[PDB]
Amino acid sequence: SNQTFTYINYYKDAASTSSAGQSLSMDPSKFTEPVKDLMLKGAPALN
Amino acid sequence: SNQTFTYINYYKDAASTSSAGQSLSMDPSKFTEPVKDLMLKGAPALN
Amino acid sequence: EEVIVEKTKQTVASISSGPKHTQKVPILTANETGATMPVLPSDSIETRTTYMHFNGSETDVECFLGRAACV
Amino acid sequence: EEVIVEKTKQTVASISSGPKHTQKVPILTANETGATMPVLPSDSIETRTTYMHFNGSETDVECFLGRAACVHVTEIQNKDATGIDNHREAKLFNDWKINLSSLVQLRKKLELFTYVRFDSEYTILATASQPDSANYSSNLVVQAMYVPPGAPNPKEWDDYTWQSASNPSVFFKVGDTSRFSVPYVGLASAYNCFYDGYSHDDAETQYGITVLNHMGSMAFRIVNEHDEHKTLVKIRVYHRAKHVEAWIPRAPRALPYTSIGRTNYPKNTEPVIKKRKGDIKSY
Amino acid sequence: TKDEVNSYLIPLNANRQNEQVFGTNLFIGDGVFKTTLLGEIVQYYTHWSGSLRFSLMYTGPALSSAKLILAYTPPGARGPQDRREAMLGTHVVWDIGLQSTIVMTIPWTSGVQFRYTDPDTYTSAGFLSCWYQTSLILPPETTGQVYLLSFISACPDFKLRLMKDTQTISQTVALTE
Amino acid sequence: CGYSDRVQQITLGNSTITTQEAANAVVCYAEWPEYLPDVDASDVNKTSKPDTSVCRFYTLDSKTWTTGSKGWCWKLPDALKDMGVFGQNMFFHSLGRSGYTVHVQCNATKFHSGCLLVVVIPEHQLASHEGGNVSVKYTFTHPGERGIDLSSANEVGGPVKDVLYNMNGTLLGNLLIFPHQFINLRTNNTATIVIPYINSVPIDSMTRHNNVSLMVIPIAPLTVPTGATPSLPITVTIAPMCTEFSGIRSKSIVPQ
Amino acid sequence: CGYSDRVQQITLGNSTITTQEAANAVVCYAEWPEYLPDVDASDVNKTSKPDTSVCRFYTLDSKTWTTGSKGWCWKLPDALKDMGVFGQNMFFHSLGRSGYTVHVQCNATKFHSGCLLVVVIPEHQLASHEGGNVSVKYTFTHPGERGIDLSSANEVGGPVKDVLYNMNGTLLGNLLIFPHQFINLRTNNTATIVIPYINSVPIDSMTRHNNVSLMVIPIAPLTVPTGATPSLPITVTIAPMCTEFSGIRSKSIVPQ
RNA sequence: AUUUUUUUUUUUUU
RNA sequence: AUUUUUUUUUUUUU
Repeated sequence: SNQTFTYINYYKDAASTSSAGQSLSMDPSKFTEPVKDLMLKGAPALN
Repeated sequence: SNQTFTYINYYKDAASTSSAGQSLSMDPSKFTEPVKDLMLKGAPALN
Repeated sequence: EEVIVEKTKQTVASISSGPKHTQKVPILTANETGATMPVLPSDSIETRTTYMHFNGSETDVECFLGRAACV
Repeated sequence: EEVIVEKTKQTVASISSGPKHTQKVPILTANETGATMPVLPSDSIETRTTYMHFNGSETDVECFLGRAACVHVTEIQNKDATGIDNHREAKLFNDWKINLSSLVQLRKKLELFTYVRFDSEYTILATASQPDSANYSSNLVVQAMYVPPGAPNPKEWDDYTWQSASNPSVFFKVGDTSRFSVPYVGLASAYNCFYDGYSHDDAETQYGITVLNHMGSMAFRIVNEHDEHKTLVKIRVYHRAKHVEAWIPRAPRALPYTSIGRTNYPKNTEPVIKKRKGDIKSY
Repeated sequence: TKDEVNSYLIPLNANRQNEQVFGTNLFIGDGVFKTTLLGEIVQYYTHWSGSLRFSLMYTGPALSSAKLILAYTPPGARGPQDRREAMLGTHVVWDIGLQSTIVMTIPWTSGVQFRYTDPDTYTSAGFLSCWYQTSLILPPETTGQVYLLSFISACPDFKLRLMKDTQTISQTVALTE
Repeated sequence: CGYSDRVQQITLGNSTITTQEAANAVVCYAEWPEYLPDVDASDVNKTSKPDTSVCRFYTLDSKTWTTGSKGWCWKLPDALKDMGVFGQNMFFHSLGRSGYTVHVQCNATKFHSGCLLVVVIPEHQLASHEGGNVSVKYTFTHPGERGIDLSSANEVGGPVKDVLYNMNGTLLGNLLIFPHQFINLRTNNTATIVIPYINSVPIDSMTRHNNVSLMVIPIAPLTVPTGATPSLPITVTIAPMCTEFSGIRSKSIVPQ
Repeated sequence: CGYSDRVQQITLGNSTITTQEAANAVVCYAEWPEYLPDVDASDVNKTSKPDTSVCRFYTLDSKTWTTGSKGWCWKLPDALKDMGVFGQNMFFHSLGRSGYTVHVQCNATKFHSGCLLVVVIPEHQLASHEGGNVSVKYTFTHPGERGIDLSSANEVGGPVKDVLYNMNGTLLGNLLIFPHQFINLRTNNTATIVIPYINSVPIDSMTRHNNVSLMVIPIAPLTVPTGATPSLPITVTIAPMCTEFSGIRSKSIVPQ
């Protein structure tokens, strides 16, 4: 579990730097469940 | 008894690093004595 | 799955599940609602506790679009 | 020995031992138990206190399998492609299924064990030659594209697959090297040096060869166009293992190999045990 | 012979017993799954692992009824040729009613931890089929075929690694504006 | 105390083996067999543990040890593929893992001489007898309880049968790096080897892959006393241990 | 809440059955099946519990329901005797006990009429069709998954096949004292009956003795709408539950 | 191989 | 059917 040491930016611009890294945000729900009423799993979907 | 200073990893991946070093584990007993009953040295092996 | 994260080994892949004789049916759905229900294998079969030793890091869109290509 | 470690000088090699007239005999053993008794020289002779000034560090399997070895030598050239139907047969490009069992010297060091898991370090060296008459030496650039299984294979040297939006590729000069690291890419937890099995239950499927020791494939080409002459580029791939773990020590192979992934040996092969120049009692 | 909207519709015949509705292999980077959003991102990567999520939506009349059995055959055995063969695998019995969808996940049944996205015999995934459990009963004054709609997605169990280039597109010359 | 290293009893299921001139038991790589833990597991299916019906001693057919006899090879779990409930679960399931206790019988008199090498080899991939890139066909690496007689003839699609070269190109003397045990007629009449599950996967198909192979090899040739019959029987008894089965389906068909 | 008594799911092993027009589940004599406790046990052998491989839904062959159709009878564990690992352990063992979940399918439309009586009978001893002291031969009380079609003909050594007299001399109307459930096409399309192990012994032979028998009987005749095909399929799916096997041996041979 | 069953309390879905 | 697995401590043969 080492940590990399390459965190020294050599240039003045933020476009000059390297890649941003993983977001770790991970929300599939705005595509998989874009519904108005919350829909539980196990319950009937309708009525 | 010097210590080397080359412990700065330049890349983000663990596959990118150098060799792991010596294990210092050194257990020959699972090949040399793979027996069920422990066998002392000096004692008769059987009975 | 990505619901519960443990301490001894993190982010279980499938939870341990047993037999069901129940009035709640997770596998019956309406896709006329325009939604994908998050149905796991533990809602249909009997499963065992397995872990994801995986982060989903190469499928990040920074990694996905972030290699050099001849334009 | 490695039993006791002292303070003034560590890890004694032999302990001081004297005469024995005893009912416990450490040198009488049964190897029908399948075990090797750890009999020291101090159990048979009278010894003196000596120390190991040795750690056993070069015989670590990280060191043993962790130097660069030539795993493939392939050849491409930079000639006029107009009028050539098969670019692979004309060696305008050439690909190689990655394995470590084509040079037998690394293969024997690998096949002392059944399962090995390591990250790979590749070093690719490209050297040119002009065997026909030429006015100059071309300044050539080699593309080595790492092609995973299921990726589109190149048909021509100028084919669309060389652009490599997803496949990793390296561009380096002839006469130079390219060095890159590839992680452990086995489907299982270790590679299989040996596989007593088949891909499926079939009567005509292949024995031994498997995708458990599948390491990808890399395809080579010269990015430059053609000159007036023909220049042959020889490509040598060097593999160094690192972060090595190994399991199940096997018997060393003494008969020569014949194939990749098979344990086959040639018919009518020579004896490998040296015959004595005399009888059995001869030194 | 040409690509159609009808290619998305699994035909379903009435008053049939013990027959087969569909059947396919589970190479998800080829075949029926190849042009699918799952199987077009799966071909951007070399290895896949995890559970699939297979759905079926019934689009017949509301006064109709059916019972179907959707079965997954784990690898090692052949593709099932009668209903009793597929009955011995991972299966669900689907009662068609007010909720029009069954969701039958294909769970991760594999010895090795990762499968090739390109079709490989050693890392094959198995087979998928559907059969009539009882029949399809249509209401009176309705004739013809009703249809099923098949969906696939990935579970949160899904893994995908070793990015590659896909085989779904190509070009022979560069494009101009 | 007052017991013996010679007098042993192994009990597994409704089966019991006694021996009175044993040497030891060999536990392969100093490791007892176990069930698959949750940290190593990948397959999500709940495994089946039929323990009493399947983890029991199955006796293979007997082999005749002659002076000119070369040796015998057995593949596991292939040798136990027609043996009761274990062989049935082996074909009804797509996955499975198993450890073994192997007990090899050969009793004689005190006038007899001879020595056998009982060795368990993980991933004993066989060599074709033709060389080159010729493979070994499925039925010749899956013989069953009959095993491979190494003193038999070369046959097309089969393995090489030279006992010296171990059927893989390595010499017979270095085969003691694998978990082994001798049967010396002056000392020993049985050999016990306990095998855990050795694979690079957590669980594997039991029909397309043999995890270990068991070789019984006469190193020193058999010498009977004067007027004795020039023959001894050798019997192999293998018991599965900590056996799991996963992915049940409709009994895959193997060749022959 | 907001759930239904109609929408049910039963999951056992790698098998799952859904229903959406159920009525209830019947648990026989208000008792779930269990394993044999130590206080009731007599046999000293450690039992085998193969649970995942054997406690799973097996689908029997389908039966055609016609207007002139009388009914069908199935014996347990005899119906599940060729079904996978369960039927294999049934023959390799001398003893065994099992509970069951029986799920009978019959779907129709809202224009259909008809009613089935699904009933589980413990120790349903059949009557010979000749009377007197004539017995029923072994193969006619052990048909397998095919069951006994009660609308078939009288055959020598077999049982009587009058659906009214229940094949034992008791009338069909009083058969509701046994654990039963109707399938009414206006209300129901499935019936679920969960059976424990009902015997006077703690554990019994599974080949010479059927513990329960399952009868699917049309009480009200089938009325299809005008122009419909005069037929509905009936499907039976039985899953063993809490199954133990004891006394493993070498697969007894039964007649035929 | 000092393992097997009897049954307790905690965690994952109530 | 509110059951399944993870693993604790006690008992039977050490």
